[PDB]
Amino acid sequence: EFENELRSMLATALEKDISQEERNALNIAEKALDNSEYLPKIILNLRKALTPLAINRTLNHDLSELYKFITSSKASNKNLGGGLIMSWGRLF
Amino acid sequence: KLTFIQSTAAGDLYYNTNTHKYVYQQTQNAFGAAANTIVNGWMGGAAGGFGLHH
Amino acid sequence: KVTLDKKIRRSVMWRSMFLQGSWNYERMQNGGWAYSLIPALKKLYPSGEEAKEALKRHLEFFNTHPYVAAPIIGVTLALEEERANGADIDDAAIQGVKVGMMGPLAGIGDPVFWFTVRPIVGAIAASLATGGSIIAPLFFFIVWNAIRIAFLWYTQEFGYKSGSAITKDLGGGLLQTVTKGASILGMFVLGVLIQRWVTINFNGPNAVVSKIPLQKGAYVEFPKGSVSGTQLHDILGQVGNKLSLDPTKVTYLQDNLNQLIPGLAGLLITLLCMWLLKKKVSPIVIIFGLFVVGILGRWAQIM
Amino acid sequence: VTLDKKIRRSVMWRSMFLQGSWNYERMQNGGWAYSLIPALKKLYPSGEEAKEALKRHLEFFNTHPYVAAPIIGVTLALEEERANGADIDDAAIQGVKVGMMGPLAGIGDPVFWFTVRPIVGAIAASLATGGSIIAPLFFFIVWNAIRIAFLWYTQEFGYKSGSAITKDLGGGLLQTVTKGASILGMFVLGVLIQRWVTINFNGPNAVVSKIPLQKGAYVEFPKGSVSGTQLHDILGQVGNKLSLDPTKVTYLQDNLNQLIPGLAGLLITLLCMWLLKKKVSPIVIIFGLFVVGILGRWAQIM
Amino acid sequence: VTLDKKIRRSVMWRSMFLQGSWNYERMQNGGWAYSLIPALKKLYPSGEEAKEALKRHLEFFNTHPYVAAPIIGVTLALEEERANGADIDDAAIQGVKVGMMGPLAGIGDPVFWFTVRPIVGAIAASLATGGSIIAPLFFFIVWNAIRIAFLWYTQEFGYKSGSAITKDLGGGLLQTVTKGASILGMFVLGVLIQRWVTINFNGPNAVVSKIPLQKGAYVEFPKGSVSGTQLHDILGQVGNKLSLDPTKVTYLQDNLNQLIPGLAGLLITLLCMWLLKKKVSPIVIIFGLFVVGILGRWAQIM
Amino acid sequence: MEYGVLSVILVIVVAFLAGLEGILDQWQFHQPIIACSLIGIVTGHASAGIILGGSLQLIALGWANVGAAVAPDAALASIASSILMVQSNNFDLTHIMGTIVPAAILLATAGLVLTTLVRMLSVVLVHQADRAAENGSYSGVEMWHFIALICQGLRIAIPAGLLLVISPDAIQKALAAIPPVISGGLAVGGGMVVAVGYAMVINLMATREVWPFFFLGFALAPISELTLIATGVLGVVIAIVYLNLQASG
Amino acid sequence: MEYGVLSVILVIVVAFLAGLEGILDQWQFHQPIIACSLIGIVTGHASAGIILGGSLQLIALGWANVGAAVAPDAALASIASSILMVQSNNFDLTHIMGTIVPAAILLATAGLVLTTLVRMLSVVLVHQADRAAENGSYSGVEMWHFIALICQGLRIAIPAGLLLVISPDAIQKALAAIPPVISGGLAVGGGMVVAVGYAMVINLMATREVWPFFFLGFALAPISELTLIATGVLGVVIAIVYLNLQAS
Amino acid sequence: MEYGVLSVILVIVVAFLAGLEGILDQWQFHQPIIACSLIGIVTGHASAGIILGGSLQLIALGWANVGAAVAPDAALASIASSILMVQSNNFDLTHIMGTIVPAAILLATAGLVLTTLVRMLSVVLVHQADRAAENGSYSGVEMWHFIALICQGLRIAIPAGLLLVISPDAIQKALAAIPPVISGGLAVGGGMVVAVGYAMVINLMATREVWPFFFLGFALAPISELTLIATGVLGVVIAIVYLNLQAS
Ligand SMILES: OC[C@H]1O[C@H](O)[C@@H](O)[C@@H](O)[C@@H]1O
Ligand SMILES: OC[C@H]1O[C@H](O)[C@@H](O)[C@@H](O)[C@@H]1O
Ligand SMILES: OC[C@H]1O[C@H](O)[C@@H](O)[C@@H](O)[C@@H]1O
Repeated sequence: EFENELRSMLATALEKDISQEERNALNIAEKALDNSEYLPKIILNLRKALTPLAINRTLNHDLSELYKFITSSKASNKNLGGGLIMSWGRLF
Repeated sequence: KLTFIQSTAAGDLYYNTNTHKYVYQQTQNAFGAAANTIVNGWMGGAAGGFGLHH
Repeated sequence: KVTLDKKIRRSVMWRSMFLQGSWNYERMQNGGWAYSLIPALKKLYPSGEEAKEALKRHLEFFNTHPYVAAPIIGVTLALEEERANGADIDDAAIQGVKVGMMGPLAGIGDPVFWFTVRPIVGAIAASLATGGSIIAPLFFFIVWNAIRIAFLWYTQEFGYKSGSAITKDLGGGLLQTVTKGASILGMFVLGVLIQRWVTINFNGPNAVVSKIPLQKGAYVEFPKGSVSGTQLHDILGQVGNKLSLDPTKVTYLQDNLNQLIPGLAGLLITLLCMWLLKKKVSPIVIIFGLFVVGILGRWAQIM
Repeated sequence: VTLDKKIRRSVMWRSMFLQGSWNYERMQNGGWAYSLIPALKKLYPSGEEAKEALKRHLEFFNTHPYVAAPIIGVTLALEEERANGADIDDAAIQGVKVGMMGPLAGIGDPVFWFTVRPIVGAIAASLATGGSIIAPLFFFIVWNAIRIAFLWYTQEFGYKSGSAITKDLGGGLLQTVTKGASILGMFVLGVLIQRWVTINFNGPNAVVSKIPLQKGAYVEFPKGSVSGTQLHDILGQVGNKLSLDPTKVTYLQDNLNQLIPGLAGLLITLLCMWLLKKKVSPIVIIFGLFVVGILGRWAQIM
Repeated sequence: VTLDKKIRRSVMWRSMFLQGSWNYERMQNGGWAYSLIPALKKLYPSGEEAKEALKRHLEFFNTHPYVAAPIIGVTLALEEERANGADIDDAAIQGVKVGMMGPLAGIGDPVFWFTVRPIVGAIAASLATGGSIIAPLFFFIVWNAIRIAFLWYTQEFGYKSGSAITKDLGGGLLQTVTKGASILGMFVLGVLIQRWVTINFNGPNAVVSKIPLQKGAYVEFPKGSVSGTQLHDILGQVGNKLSLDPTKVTYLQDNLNQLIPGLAGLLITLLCMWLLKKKVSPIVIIFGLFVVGILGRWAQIM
Repeated sequence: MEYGVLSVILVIVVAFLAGLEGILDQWQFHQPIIACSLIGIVTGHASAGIILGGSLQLIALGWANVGAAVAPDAALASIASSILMVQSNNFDLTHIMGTIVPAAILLATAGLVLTTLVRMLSVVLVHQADRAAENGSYSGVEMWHFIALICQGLRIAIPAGLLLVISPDAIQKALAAIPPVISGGLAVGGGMVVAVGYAMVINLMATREVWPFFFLGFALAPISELTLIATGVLGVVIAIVYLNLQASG
Repeated sequence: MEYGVLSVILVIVVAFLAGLEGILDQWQFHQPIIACSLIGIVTGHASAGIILGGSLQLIALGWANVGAAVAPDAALASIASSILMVQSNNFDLTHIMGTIVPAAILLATAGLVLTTLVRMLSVVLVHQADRAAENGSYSGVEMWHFIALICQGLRIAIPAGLLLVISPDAIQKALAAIPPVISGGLAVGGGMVVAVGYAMVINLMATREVWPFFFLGFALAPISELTLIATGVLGVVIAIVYLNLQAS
Repeated sequence: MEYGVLSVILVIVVAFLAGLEGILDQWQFHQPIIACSLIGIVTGHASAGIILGGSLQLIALGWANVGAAVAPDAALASIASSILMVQSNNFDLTHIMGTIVPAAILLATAGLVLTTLVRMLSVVLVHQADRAAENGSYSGVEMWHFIALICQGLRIAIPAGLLLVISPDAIQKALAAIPPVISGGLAVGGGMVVAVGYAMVINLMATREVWPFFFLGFALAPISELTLIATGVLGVVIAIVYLNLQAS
């Protein structure tokens, strides 16, 4: 209910109109998605390679709902592991 | 014999088997506890990303 | 037209102190973000459809250190005023500017506020609290709150006035090298912390792999009447060289594991956790399973 | 036909008998035919073509024992495509085998015989110093499973690839593997020379100093009836840093360790390397080393 | 003429005595003329030019004693060429001397006084803890070998170099050698700073903490007698993890070492770096550090 | 309790403030040095409360919650252990380390469980706030955020009253009644659940060119003479030199 | 006697298996860690062989046969050391290191000439195999190969039974007749002789580019809390980092 | 007395050699690890001199003169401390670090002022050499260089020879009169003063590219089983690998 719809969104995005700067990121995401790889790593790579392309001005309007879905509640990090190292790391 | 229960910044909590009560033994001084907290926190921040891998 | 004057920004800083409180395991620190933005959002455009779109816009995921969120709120105010009156910034630059400096700022704020300033202030407060003096809680409160309020105001104002001078820097380079160095250091100290902070000692009372018996002259023999000086000297020398205790030599599983390589059990448990996570298994299930496994291993006396 | 996967597994299992018929005119020739028997029997049993195929696999077959799965795979693929498809004569396979046996042997030797075998034996026989019971079973698990990991996966890779990449071998990847294996082997060999080359120079003689410790510099043991605060003080000084009876005897080995641990082992290794560079046989060097050890013990130096 | 090699060997064997007539107004001048005496004796004895040479070679000259062999070589070449060929006036020899009087003294003083001398002395003293005879022997052997090799090779290189290559030095190989030596020196300097800068802060006072232990967390010593299984139990407790007397005195040095060993030494090294950068004579800092140690002992906080 | 109902309401107010600052985490009203001192101010002996706060502060270092990983909740420890002091009229500073501090740590773990439960609860309130945000009501969002804050404050306020009405010895009996097997198993399982976090941060960072650094760090850790700061210095130096070589090539 | 009546019978079988392996040199049964342990498991004290196997393997390093040479052939040495250990009930771990492991070197020396003599016998077997090769019987070469295998393997089975039947006083006095300066001398030599194989492998792989790695490994090894597996991990990661940086 | 009657003339000989070696700094006869060893080996107890020299050299690091800044002149320090050692038989290793090392530092300061006076005295000798240079005599320069040599070298032989005449009671009471606080502080300062030389070296050689190697060496030093030569080998290997990788 997550990977399939993410694939559909990426497929719809990569054909309408895409600039060359994020073409590499989208292609890398698709290549790591069809390959059986960890979803959070794909999400992090897709989200991190778009921050300059988003904040400055551009974030091409075609890939707007894609960034919205990647920055949603489920796809975020919550820093569970880093927190466990930081907080519970020396507890026991 | 003392069984380990939990570890804090200054000292650890044990259970005494000769008696039947949990006993806290303090091992770190205020300077030592503070320094250990600084080092542990910075190394736990370094263990994961410093924010660049979240 | 609105300029977001000093008094409303001061109220925003004061109300940013409630950033936590609507703490969620679904969207962390959303209610506090919206609550702190409430004054400026009401000033710019209240009681409209755009007000609802703005409330849904600011009630999204936000996970940062609360102290370093005054730069975020200031840059957000600077972007929002010029979005309402000036430019046509869509609902993609605000979220992007939030996410871009939500992560690194949290990762730099956690070790400096929770693990650098708070330990120092607390240790100083506790060092002079050994006499029951009232000055210790007063010192802690005053120092901590002065530093925190000064930070929350200075950085808020700096983030507001600059606005674009940090967005341009975030849009540039020099971040790839920092990220790669952070990854390298992360793996190095990650392996170190896996070896050091994880202890799965398998001694137990039972679960012994070798209980061979020793022989006369192969261990330290003890008297029963008088340990004396000379035979005490011989016993101490025997213990010093390598000689073992009572003849029944006991070797545990942890002994063999440590002769293979120290910290191997932690590494294997970590690798199994990586495999399970890659196999789409929620970490809460693994946490509960590890807890019950530890309980059983303590009851089974293998640990 | 088509070399069903169960037949491939049987060939993999029986390929472990590649050696055994070691010769001088045709070294290690019987085992290759033995491992090729299943495919030859399946493709054409009891025929003159089977006889000429046996004759075409009887020539020089001298490769490293462990790296033979790619050879078997390429041979099986060639036979499969020639017994039903093309008409490759018994000249191309000999050429490719001769061309890719030399370099393949020369990459297999310094990554298997002298890179992983000595280090695996060393890790098996280092924890075995204290009479460890696990070491034999550990060696069984770590070495015999290495063939299941390598001789099968490489066999499948070579069978899938056919003869497409056999000509491209040595195009840059094999040199990298050679360099990495050499680096790892040099590192672990230096470690082994430091650790497991015992030139302990303690001896009854070969004492460089015999200074007597004075009062307070050694543990003072009372005249019997050790009791409270006495045993306490003695354990305190013993644990802190203090030493036993007031004689301080230090040997040449102590000074050598203070310069560099395992210095004499490194010197001996360098000397025997120089001697072996002069085409001096290993056995006479072994005998000379035993003799020098004998006379060192006779001199009460070693 | 032609400066036969035995003359150069004698020149170095007397440049061993480069100092001895040390002065303040005219530093290190007599030794230089004495070292260069045989060359002038061979070239032009007993003349007006001879006394003019003695008078122009007895002027101010200050450099590191070991890094002066290239200067000897270039001066030898210049004087022999001027006596045989060209008519170089008393402006290029002094010019070539002063041109590298500064940089050579600045590069050879910390390299030879505070880089190799401390490491050699530290090794020799570390292997002299037991009174071993081989410590002064090792020190003398290694220091003399390094000094003689460096001096001979540098003077030979300077004589072969003349006045041209001694200025065009620094092409390709010299930069790589400099960078590698700098990397090695920084590593060894870090090791030295951590190891042999002792700021032990134990003190009778400066006991940061004196927290007490509890029953079951320290070894209990029977005051009456310990004979029997009591000694074995005490030894087991001591060997497992247990501690001595139930008072844990935590000194400041203990917490500093908990942070990192040799931290105060690193801080003092940085402070001395800043002081030296502020143009302060090293002897003033030495006296100040002695006074700081005296005051630290006065407070009983050392 | 030296004074009348005034101290009864004052301890409830102080507990409510500690429960608020447990998540606010700015004014540090949940820190033991503040909470214990405030509880000692309002009920007679201030010195005993200040001593308890100073002793518990050293334990409370390193009790910071990071990134959806809750900490042992020093608020409940500081409130409840100080109240146990108040009920048991003895402040000999040996009774502290004897009974109050271990009780403080156990109640800290209990408060960690309780605050995790209330953090799960607050999600529904925030969902209702978002539902009201669509209606355009700023007041709804403000009031639901305040309700979540109030619930978290009551999470510590209610145990204060319950512990005030409960006999002093019952708490110690219940705390010592849990089998040591359960506590030891929880400790040894907690010493392994952190591997889950290690695994997730590895999976969020792993790359084929940086695994060698992971294994070099893992194999260089067993050296005991290397403190954590020394090992971090090694990691930073390795990163810098590797990046320098990568750039120069 | 020992653990069981069948223990002696199984000892002969395990000795025959060890002898077959010692010339096969594939299953490593002939190595001390396996040869001692297998017989000790059945011959009473199971852990006695493991201690002896571990103590003898560290000396039996680098005892290979290279290029028509005769190795000390630990197949006989380990078996003789273990059987003498079980016959004489003394496991002080100083007896093993003083009169058993040093005696294993002499037993390996004897096994060298023993296996040379049994090796010279196989010449006639291979000669008659060549003679029967042209007879057209495929099974002939197989049966004569197995006959040679059995003949070469019985050279270990026979002395095992001989030591089992011989009286303990005879072997005890034979062991006591060994001069101990000789025993300690070749014990030192056996500790030494690893350098020969080390020099061989170093000579095979040695470049001006990989010598620094050798010296770094030699310098980093005195750290006692680094087991050899940790050292292998060190070498692998160093090599990977170096190759990654060079190929850039 | 001591080892022999010739021990006295060997004491004066080694003191003269230390005097010549003090400013020349070629053979390091003036260094404590050489001076103390030579002066103790001849004066009876051989290992005591080596122990004292090894203890004193570790605080005598960074004691070299740089550009008219006269060094603490360990030449007199080592001779005086060791001769005081052999005068009063106390080699407890607590006397060594309690009442000898600080006395060595005080005698080092005394030697510094003495060598400053002799250094100023040599100016007139060098002026006489310059006056004799115009006479055309090549031997005049040699003679007025050797005269300065022997005049400066006598500054260690004279006090060492005079000390053997002074009765031990006077030196003992003078040593006892020194407060222990001063001695302990001098020892601490001596352990401190090597940071000056280390800082000078770091200042000469420092770059944004070589600091990480300094920090790596600093953080790998607490490993006590890595000797100084091992760390030097590690540094050489790291430098070589860095250069090979950068040149690629
Ligand atoms: O590679 C050549 C090959 O020759 C023979 O078959 C055997 O010695 C093998 O061990 C070796 O590998
Ligand atoms: O770092 C992220 C941030 O998120 C959590 O929710 C808070 O508890 C903070 O303490 C933490 O620092
Ligand atoms: O470099 C300056 C130089 O000045 C003088 O010649 C002597 O003190 C030397 O030891 C010193 O090195």
